[PDB]
Amino acid sequence: KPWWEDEWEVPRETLKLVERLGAGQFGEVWMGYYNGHTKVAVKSLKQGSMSPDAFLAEANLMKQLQHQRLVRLYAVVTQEPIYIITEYMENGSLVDFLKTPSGIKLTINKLLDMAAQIAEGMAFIEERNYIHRDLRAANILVSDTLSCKIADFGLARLIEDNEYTAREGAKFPIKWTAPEAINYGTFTIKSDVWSFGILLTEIVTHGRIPYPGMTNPEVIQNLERGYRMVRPDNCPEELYQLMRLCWKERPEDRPTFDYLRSVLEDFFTAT
Ligand SMILES: Cc1cccc(Cl)c1Nc1nc2ccc(N3CCN[C@@H](C)C3)cc2n2cncc12
Repeated sequence: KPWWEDEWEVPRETLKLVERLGAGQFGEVWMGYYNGHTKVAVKSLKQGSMSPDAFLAEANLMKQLQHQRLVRLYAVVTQEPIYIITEYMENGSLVDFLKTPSGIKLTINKLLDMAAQIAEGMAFIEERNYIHRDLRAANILVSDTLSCKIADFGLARLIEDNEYTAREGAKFPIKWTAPEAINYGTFTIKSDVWSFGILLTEIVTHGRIPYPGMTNPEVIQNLERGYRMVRPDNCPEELYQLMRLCWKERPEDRPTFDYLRSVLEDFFTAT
């Protein structure tokens, strides 16, 4: 739909950037205000750094996937510099939150709580025929009420025919990404279920890196033997067995996101 007609397009005067949160090869991420009053987060694309079309394909995807457990597109400014304006998450990224004095003191109870909200997010992604493909603590954001939401939809995709096969010179974080996706580039909701498994190790160890003290060739080599990640320090056995289902060998055997959600919900009231 054209920019002079798109419900999401906002004139650039409505926006005021107050505090750079991040900078990288492709642009900055700011905290600012929409029409004076509403905290928003603003992503600006660095001109020249990659295609406006590719940068905006992210917003368009978020036009289709709206949910309370997913970070909400708030508006776009489709003239240069292009802006993606989304809903603002106060406690920032999960990987970072878990490390702060506030996060340090959270009981295992609340960690299960949190792990359940992230699965609810995914159950809706799964249900609408989308995949995430980049599911990891660094991509869960946390709200001023200590609730969580799936963020970053740069790699997310719609999937009528069950699979998305990626480019072939194409690399993904080895520790978070399922065997089949690393080996064939074939992704399914079941490869996200795998990363969810890794993500639960981040939640429980307060953000520490998966597979403590192993390189990536050690990690691939170990998985091929039939090994899985060594039990995290202070990891309830239920949690660990739950991660094991996420780490099953065949995609089809790995559990649904609705099943994970509910399992995590039982783990939580039990505490
Ligand atoms: C701007 C944008 C574009 C595309 C997709 C999303 Cl989910 C978002 N929203 C956010 N993107 C962020 C990207 C990075 C960071 N951080 C930079 C690295 N370190 C911490 C402080 C968070 C925070 C974001 N955010 C917060 N509240 C909302 C957001």
